[PDB]
Amino acid sequence: SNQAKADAVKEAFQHAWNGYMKYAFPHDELTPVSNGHADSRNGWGASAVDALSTAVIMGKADVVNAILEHVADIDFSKTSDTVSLFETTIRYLAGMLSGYDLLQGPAKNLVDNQDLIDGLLDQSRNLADVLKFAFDTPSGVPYNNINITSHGNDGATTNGLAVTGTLVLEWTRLSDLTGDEEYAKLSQKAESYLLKPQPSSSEPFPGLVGSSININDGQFADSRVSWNGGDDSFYEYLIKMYVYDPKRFETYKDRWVLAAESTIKHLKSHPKSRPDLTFLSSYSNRNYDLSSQHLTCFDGGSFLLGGTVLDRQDFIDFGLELVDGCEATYNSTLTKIGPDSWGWDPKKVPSDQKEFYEKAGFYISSGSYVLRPEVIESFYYAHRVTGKEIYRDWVWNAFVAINSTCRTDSGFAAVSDVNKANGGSKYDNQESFLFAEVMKYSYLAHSEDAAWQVQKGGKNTFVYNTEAHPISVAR
Ligand SMILES: *[C@@H]1O[C@H](CO)[C@@H](O[C@H]2O[C@H](CO)[C@@H](O[C@@H]3O[C@H](CO[C@H]4O[C@H](CO)[C@@H](O)[C@H](O)[C@@H]4O)[C@@H](O)[C@H](O[C@H]4O[C@H](CO)[C@@H](O)[C@H](O)[C@@H]4O)[C@@H]3O)[C@H](O)[C@H]2NC(C)=O)[C@H](O)[C@H]1NC(C)=O
Ligand SMILES: *[C@@H]1O[C@H](CO)[C@@H](O[C@H]2O[C@H](CO)[C@@H](O)[C@H](O)[C@H]2NC(C)=O)[C@H](O)[C@H]1NC(C)=O
Ligand SMILES: *[C@@H]1O[C@H](CO)[C@@H](O[C@H]2O[C@H](CO)[C@@H](O)[C@H](O)[C@H]2NC(C)=O)[C@H](O)[C@H]1NC(C)=O
Ligand SMILES: [Ca+2]
Repeated sequence: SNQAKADAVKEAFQHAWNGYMKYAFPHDELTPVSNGHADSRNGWGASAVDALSTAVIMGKADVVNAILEHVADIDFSKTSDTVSLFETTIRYLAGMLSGYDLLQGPAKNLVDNQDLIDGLLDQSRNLADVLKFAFDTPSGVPYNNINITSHGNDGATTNGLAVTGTLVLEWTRLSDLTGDEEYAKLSQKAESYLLKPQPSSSEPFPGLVGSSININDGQFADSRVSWNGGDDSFYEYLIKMYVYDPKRFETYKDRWVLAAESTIKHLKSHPKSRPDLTFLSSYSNRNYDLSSQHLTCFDGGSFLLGGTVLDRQDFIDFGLELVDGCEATYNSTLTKIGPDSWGWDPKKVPSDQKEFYEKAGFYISSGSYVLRPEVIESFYYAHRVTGKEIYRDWVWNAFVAINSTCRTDSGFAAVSDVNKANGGSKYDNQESFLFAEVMKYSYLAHSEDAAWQVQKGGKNTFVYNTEAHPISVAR
């Protein structure tokens, strides 16, 4: 049963890895339709690094070794493209760090070369060292788009909420492993402004804050509240930091609780045609935006994690409703894969989708699917927290649908319309998170228990970064 399913996920992973190694390694990614290569992540081989933690958990030594050898020859000081502090941190930094914690712990007997493993920490340090000037601003809030050769930047005046609040986990982990407090201090100082929002008008409801921060003074520049892309990650890390070290980050938890409760009381939303479904809305100045994104579906998992860690049945109950809502967007389409964005505002239902809306509870704004893992991510937590088999089945149903409609001879491709036969047309694109997240969460849902699995209560010894890279907790 599960064993056969777990092995099936490993085959899908091996499939994409073979195509990637065959046509793109060591470039950042494989172009699944033309069987070529692209470098959307500065060219240090993003798909290889992102795949590391997944390969280690799957016990594929050949894959791990090939990746470790490539990590040793990477020169993080050279790139012809501007670098995103956020993307580089959640994929590359967390990817090598995760590999290190896993191979140094639960997977200690998977590889021989101890030097290639230690190299993961060394290179993580070198990467942080080349990027840290980003934090050298008046407030401490970094510039996200930088030029590492000429320490210049975007010229931007503000930094986004998620790009600012989704760095603390991996930069603090680096400090804890190296003994050098500089990394923790830089990221945490940046995070401090998010924990004590100013002006007060930028925090419409307790715990819910604006979407952008002034780099000059660290004050919020707007009052738009949301869990969508650009905001999401901030809230996710609030509770995850508490799991990492409850003694050091109790304040992060308190802040997440406020956010969680205010979200339940104010952002909770039900479609007119389907009062039984629950999605989250966005809030600006007393006005509500009745639309969401696939990205936002990470929300169910957040409520479930905090729910089990804090023993709050109400957060668990609400997380399950969010999970049900996201599952609804998946099983209502022709391909059984959910849309990238949707709405449920009765006043804006497109004429050509009127009847779909009336029965499904929403209309599709963008029917593309770019191999995102957020829905499967939350299904995974729902299964770990409740132990109910139905959530594992939903993970499998989604995985089979992805395998059946996105698979190409070399890997998996993004799709243009999840509500058309065979997904419409395929995009010549395969993001790094296919390896890091879609394949890992799908496998974990059917694989055996182990330290790296999400646990209930206070038993977690690993915590997942936003790119699904398992980081060992402090102490
Ligand atoms: C396509 O997507 C659909 C939408 O997600 C999905 O529909 C169902 O999804 C869930 C399937 O398990 C289902 O959730 C369960 O609902 C149970 C019944 O709810 C009814 O009674 C309660 C009263 O308690 C009312 O509040 C509801 O409005 C409704 O009338 C509920 O009993 C159950 O709760 C138990 O289990 C959870 C853990 O699983 C525990 O935490 C809890 O304490 C209970 O022990 C759970 O909430 C959901 O209601 C339903 N959605 C809808 C709108 O139909 C389809 O299954 C899916 N289709 C396919 C083929 O995959
Ligand atoms: C990052 O800054 C460096 C400056 O050191 C840029 O380097 C280039 O600058 C000019 C761009 O047309 C040319 O003189 C060369 O291409 C190169 N010269 C230097 C100064 O090294 C680099 O372009 C910047 N990176 C990008 C692409 O934004
Ligand atoms: C995912 O898709 C692959 C390829 O379509 C499935 O594997 C196939 O492998 C061979 C053709 O590539 C054939 O043997 C079959 O078409 C199929 N494998 C089987 C079951 O015989 C793979 O099964 C799909 N994954 C799942 C579990 O649905
Ligand atoms: Ca994420």
